[PDB]
Amino acid sequence: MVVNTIYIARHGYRSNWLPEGPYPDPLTGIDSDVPLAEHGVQQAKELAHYLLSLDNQPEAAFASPFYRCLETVQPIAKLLEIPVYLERGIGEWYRPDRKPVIPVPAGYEILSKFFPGVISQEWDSTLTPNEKGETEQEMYMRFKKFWPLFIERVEKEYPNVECILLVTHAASKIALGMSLLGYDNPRMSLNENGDKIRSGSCSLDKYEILKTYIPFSDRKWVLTMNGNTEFLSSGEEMNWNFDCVAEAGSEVETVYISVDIPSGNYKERTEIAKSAILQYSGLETDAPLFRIGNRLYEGSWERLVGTELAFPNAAHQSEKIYRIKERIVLSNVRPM
Amino acid sequence: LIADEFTLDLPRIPSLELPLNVSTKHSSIQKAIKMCGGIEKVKEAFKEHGPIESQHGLQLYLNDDTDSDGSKSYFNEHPVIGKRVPFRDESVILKVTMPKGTLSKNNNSVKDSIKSLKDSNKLRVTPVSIVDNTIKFREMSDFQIKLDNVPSAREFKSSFGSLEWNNFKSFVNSVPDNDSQPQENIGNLILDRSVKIPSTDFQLPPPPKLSMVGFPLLYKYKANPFDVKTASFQDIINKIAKLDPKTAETMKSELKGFVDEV
Amino acid sequence: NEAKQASIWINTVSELVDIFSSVKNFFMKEERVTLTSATELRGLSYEQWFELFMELSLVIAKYQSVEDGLSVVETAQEVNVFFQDPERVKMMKFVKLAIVLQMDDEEELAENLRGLLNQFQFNRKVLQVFMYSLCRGPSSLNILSSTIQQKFFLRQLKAFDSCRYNTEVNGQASITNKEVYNPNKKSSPYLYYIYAVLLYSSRGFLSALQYLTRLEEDIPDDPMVNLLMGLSHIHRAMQRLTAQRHFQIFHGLRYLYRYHKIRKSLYTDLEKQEADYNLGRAFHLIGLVSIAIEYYNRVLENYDDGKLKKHAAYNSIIIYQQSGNVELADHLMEKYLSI
Amino acid sequence: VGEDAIQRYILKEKDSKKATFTDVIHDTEIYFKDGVQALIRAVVVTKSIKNEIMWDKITKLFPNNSLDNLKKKWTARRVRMGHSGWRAYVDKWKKMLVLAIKSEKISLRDVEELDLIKLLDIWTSFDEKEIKRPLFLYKNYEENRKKFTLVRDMSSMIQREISSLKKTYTRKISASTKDLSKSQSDDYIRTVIRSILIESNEIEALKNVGNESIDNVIMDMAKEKQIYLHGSKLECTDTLPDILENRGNYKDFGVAFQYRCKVNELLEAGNAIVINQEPSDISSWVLIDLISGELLNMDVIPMVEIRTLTPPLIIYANSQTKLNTARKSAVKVPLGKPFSRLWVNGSGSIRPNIWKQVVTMVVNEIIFHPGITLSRLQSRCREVLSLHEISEICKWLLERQVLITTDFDGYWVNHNWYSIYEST
Repeated sequence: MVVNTIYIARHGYRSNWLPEGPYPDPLTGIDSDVPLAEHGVQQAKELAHYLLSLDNQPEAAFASPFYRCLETVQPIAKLLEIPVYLERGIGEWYRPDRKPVIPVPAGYEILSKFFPGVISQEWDSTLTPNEKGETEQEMYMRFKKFWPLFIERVEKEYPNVECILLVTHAASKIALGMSLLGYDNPRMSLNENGDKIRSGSCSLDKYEILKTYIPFSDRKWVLTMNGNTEFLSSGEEMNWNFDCVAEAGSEVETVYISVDIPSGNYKERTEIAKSAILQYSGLETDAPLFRIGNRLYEGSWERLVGTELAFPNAAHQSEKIYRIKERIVLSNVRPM
Repeated sequence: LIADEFTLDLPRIPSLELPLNVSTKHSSIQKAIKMCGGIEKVKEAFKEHGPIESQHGLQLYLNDDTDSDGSKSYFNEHPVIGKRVPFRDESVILKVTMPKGTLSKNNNSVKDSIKSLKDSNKLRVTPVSIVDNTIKFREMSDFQIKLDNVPSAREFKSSFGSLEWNNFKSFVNSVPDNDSQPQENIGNLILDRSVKIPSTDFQLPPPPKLSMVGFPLLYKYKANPFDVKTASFQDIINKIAKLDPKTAETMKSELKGFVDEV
Repeated sequence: NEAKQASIWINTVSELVDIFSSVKNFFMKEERVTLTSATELRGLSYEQWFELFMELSLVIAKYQSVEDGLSVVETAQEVNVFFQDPERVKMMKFVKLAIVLQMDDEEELAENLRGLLNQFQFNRKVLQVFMYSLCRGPSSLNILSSTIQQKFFLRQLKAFDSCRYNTEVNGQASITNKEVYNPNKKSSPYLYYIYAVLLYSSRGFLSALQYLTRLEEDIPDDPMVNLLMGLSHIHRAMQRLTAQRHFQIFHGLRYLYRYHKIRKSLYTDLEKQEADYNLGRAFHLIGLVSIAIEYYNRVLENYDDGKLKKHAAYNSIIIYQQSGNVELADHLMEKYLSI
Repeated sequence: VGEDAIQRYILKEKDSKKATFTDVIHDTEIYFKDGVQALIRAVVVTKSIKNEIMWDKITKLFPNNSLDNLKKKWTARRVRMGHSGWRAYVDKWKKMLVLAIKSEKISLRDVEELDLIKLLDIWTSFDEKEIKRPLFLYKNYEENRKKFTLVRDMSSMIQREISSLKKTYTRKISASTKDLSKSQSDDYIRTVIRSILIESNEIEALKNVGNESIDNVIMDMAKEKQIYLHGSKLECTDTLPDILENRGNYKDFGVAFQYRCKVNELLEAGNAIVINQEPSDISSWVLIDLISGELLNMDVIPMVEIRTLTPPLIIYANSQTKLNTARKSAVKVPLGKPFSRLWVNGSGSIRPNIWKQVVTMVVNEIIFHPGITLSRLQSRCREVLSLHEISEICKWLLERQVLITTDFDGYWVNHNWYSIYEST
C-alpha cells in the first residue's frame, strides 16, 4: 500500500465575512468565488509552517479548484515545495434550489494566470458535482463514490506518494471524513458524547491506518487528529456542521500539562518514535493509564518546583508561550 | 468503546524551566523573559551546540528593575547561569479545555478540574507538542557584592548607566588629564560624604566571576588523597610584634600559653 | 510623556544636525561650502555644536538605538574642529565607550578600553571605569582572561615601577604620564589589584596570592582584598597537586572571617547582609552544605532588604532540592522568588 | 480642560491597569542478520551470568564479522530500547532462567561452562508458550482495571553537572493506594529477620504476623542478594555487615569527642593552639565547627618561596564565652520486644555496637543533606533500616540536640554533632 496518511483542510477566511465592506467582487467572475481576507492571507501561511514542522509532510496536494481553495494552498505549495493538482470531486456543496445559480469552478488555463507554476495540469477530475446542485443524499453518495476511485488513481498516476493533502469546504471536509470512516450518513456523531468532525477556518484533520496490496474498501481508517487549529493566532473561527441550516460562510479556559517519560539512566534520552499514537484513560483519577506506541504506562499527578515556559513558535509580534506547571510522570507498566 | 488514538506527529518545541514562581498574567510571563535578556536571547540560547564546559548558556538576573534615571536598580548582579539539558527525555504537552471559571472553583488545580468534570463532554484533552530541548538553571549564584554605598560606583552608575548628559559632562570634566597620586585612595578625589565608608576601603571594584566553579567542590572533610615547635613563648610573641605590636601586646596581656596541635 | 519627549527633542536636534552635517569642508573622505567661519558656524559656537553632537548621541542610545548612537559619535570623530581640540577628543572617547557598553560587541569594548588606558596612563578614575565596564557576564570575563590583557597590564605595572624607583625595567610601557608624585615609593594599589584580578580570573591562583599579599602590606583593612585572598586559598587548596589541603582551607576561612568582621562592623545593614551571604556561599563552595544554610537563613530572617534574599533563597532551594525536601523549596520559591 | 481629558486618562488606566489583566488560560498570545534477537539474547545471557559481554564466545554462536558488525549492531540496537527495554529483557531472562532451573530444564554445569546454544534454546523453548497483539485502552477507566490487572514497575565535575541538569524536582499531589499498613508490616518483617541474622528456643516479635508473609520476605531478600542458606541455616550476605561497618564510623566519632574536650579545656584556660601541619581528617571536623561558630579568634605568625603564603596559624577563645555544651540528660535508647529492632537482641538487650553504628550512619547522611526528610532518608538506608527504626533514631537524636527540625519536617545537624559517645 502507498497512501497511508490523508490530511483534509478547510479554506481560509472569506472576504464576505468581514463586519464592513467594501466587499470585493469575485476576481474569477464566478458567483460566490470570493477572495481570502487578510486573516486568510496570514492563516494559510501559518498552516504552511505547521505542516512543514511535522515529521510526516504531504507529497502531493489536491485542491478543490475554487479560487479560495487554490489561494489557500498557494503558500503551502511554495513553503513545503510540493506539486498541486486540481480535483473537482472534493468540490463545494450547493443545495438544488440555490438562487440565483449553482456556481461552476474555473479551469487550469485561466487559473494559471492567477497561480503561475503553482498549479499543474497532469490530473483530470475523478468525478464532478451535478450542475443543477445536489440534495444532501446525492451529495453524500458523491463523496462515497469518490474515495475508492481517487486513491486507485493517485497510487497509479504517482508510484510512491504516501501522504496527501486535500484543501476544501466545510460540507466537503465533513462528508469526506465521515465517508472515509464509513458512516451511513454524515449527520451522525462519532461517539455517544456527541463529537463531530469540526470545520472552522483553516481547520485540519489526519486519517491513518491502524496498527502487497489490500483493497481500499477493506482497510479501516482512524481519525487521529480532528480539527487541529492550535497554529492560528486568532484560533478556530466560523465553525460549521451539517446541523446548520444555512450553507457555510454566508469562554474556553485552556490549561497545559506535561506528560514525562523518565528513562532509568542519566547518559541517555527517552525518544518517542515517529509514527506513534497516544491513548489514555482516567485523567480524573490519581493513576491515569497512558499508551505511547507499544508500551503501556501508569502516571502520578505532580506540581513542578518552579515554572516551565514552552515556546511553540520556536519549533524545529506575539509568541504563544505556554505555562506548564502540573505534570503526569509516567512509570512503565507490565500487562497482567 | 476504545479511547481516542491521538497523533504524536506533532511539532517539536523548546522549553525553559525557571527557578521562579511565575503567575498567569502577561505582566509576569513578560517580566520573566526580560530577566533572561528578552525573547531574542532565549530563542538564540536554544540554538547553541558543543561541549557543555564551553557553552555560554543563558544568563538570569534575579534583580533587574530600573531606577528613575533609567540605570539598572542593581548594577553588579552576577547572573545565575542556565545551560541546555544534555539529554532531555521527551515529554508531550496536553491541552485541557475547560468551561470558563472551572479552574478557580478547583483551587487552581488541573487534577481537580478534571475530576470535577468526570462525566462531562465539554472537557476536551488533546496532545499539542513534544519537547526535546530545555534550558535549566541549576548552578549556584555567585558571590554578590553590594555597591549601593561605594562613592565611585555611584558616580559610574549615575553617568555611564544613566546616560544623563549633565552627569556625563560633570564626570569627564572631573577625570584628571594626568594623575599625580595613582598610589593614593580614590576617596581623596571623590569628596561625597552622604555615604558611610571607612578610609581603609580603597573602593576596589569587584571581579566579574568570584566562584570559578558553578557546583560545590568535593571537600567532604577528607585530606587530599593525591620550626616554631622549638620556640619559647617570648620568641613567638616577638615574631608577631615584628609586623604589628598591637596584636602582640594584646596577646601577651591575655593568653597563658601556646600549644602545638601535635 | 518621557519617551515621546525624547522623540520630540531628538526631532528638534536632528534638524540642527542636518544643517551642520551639510558642510562638507569638514567631513573629509554639501561641498566645500564654508570658508572663513572663525568661531560660530550657522549661528552657534563650535562648542555648542560639540555639545549638541554628544547630547544627541546619548539620547539616541538611551531612547531609540545603540548603533544609531555610534553613528552620531562617529560623525563627531570625523569633524576637524572636534578632532583638533584636546578637550573634545577626551570627551569624545568616553561618550563612544558609554554607547559601546549597551551592545554585546566584546572586541569593540576591548579596543575602546585599550585606547583609554594607553592615553590616561596610571589614572585612578580610568582604571575604575575599566573594571566597572567589566562587572558582568562571560563577555567581560573573556576580556580579563585573555593573554593580551595580562601582557598589557604587566607593561603598565613595570612602567609604574620605573617611575617609582628611577630605573629601566625590561619591556616597560613608555612613561606618558610623567606627572606622578610618589615620594614614599608606594605601589599603585589599583595596578596591583587589577593585575591580581587578571591572574585570578584566568585560574592562576598561586600568582594571584603573590600580588594580593603585596596589597595586604599597604591596605590590610580592605573588604575586597581580604575576600579575594580567602577565595584564592580555597580554590588553590582544591587543585589535584596541593598537599596541605586542610591547612589551606583554614587559611581561606581566616581571610573570609576577616572580611566578615570588616563588613559587619564598619558599614550599614546592606553590607552586613552581604557579609552573611558571601560567607555562607564560601562554605557552599567548599562542600560544607550544613553550615551554608545557617548563613543563608540569617540573610533571610535578620534583615529587611530583599535584593540579596533572592540569592539566599535560590541557593537554599538548590540545597533543599538535593536533600529531597521539595516542600521547603516550594515554600521558599513562593515567598522570595515570586512574580 | 474639559471632562474628556479626565475620562481619556481614566480609560487609558482602565485599559492598562485593571485587576483582571490579560491572563494565559485564555489570551494565550504574548506580545513583547535475522538472528538479531539471538544476538540481543546472547548479550543478555553473557552479561547476566558472567557480569560482562563475552564477545569472544558470542562470535562462536551466530556467524558474523570478528567483533565489528556484532558490536556495532548491538550498540545501535540498545539505543532504540533504552534502559527500560534492557530491564524488560533482563527481567524476562531472570524469570525464564529461575523457572528453567526450578524444573531442571538445564544442568547447572552447562551454565558454568556457558553453553550458549542450550541457554538460548531455554528462552527459545519458553517463548513458544504465549502470543499477544500490541495493547489498547478502553475509554472507561474502570473497564481497563477489570480487563487488566496491570503491574507497576561521587564523580567528576562535568558528570555531576550533566546529572544535575537532567533531574526534575516535583511535589507529588496524588498516586495509587498508599497501602501503608501492609508496607509497614512487610518492612517490620524485614527488621525482625535482619535483627535475627546480624549476630546470634522461641521468637516473640513474629508471633502476631501472618505465616504466609514470611515466605515472601525471605524470598525477596534472596532475590536482593541479602541472604544465603545452608540446608537449615540462613545467613546474612556481607552487604548488611559491610554497610554498617563502612557508614557507621563510631570509632572516629570517639576520637572527635576526645579532641573537642581537649580543645575546650585549653581554650577556656586561655591557651592558644598553633597549627603548622595538616590536621588529620578527624581534627578537621572539630576545628571547622569551632571556627564556623565565631567562638575562635585567629591570628598568624608571620615569616621572612611558595611556603611564605602558608604560615603557621594561631587559634584562641574570644573571651569568657563557654565552649562546652550543657550536661547530658538521660535520653533513653528506644527499645522493645526481643529482636523487634536491629539493635535489640533475643535477650531483650541493647547491642551497643549496632546502636553506635546505626546512630553514626544516620547522622552521616543528614550532615551533607541539610533538610532531609524521613521518606528520602529511608530510601538511602533501605538495605538496613525500616521507616519506623529511622523514626526512633531521629527522635533520640532530636532529644540529644544533635539535630534540629527544619520547617516542613526535615532534619538539620546542629553544632557539636560528633559528640555522640565516648570511645577510642
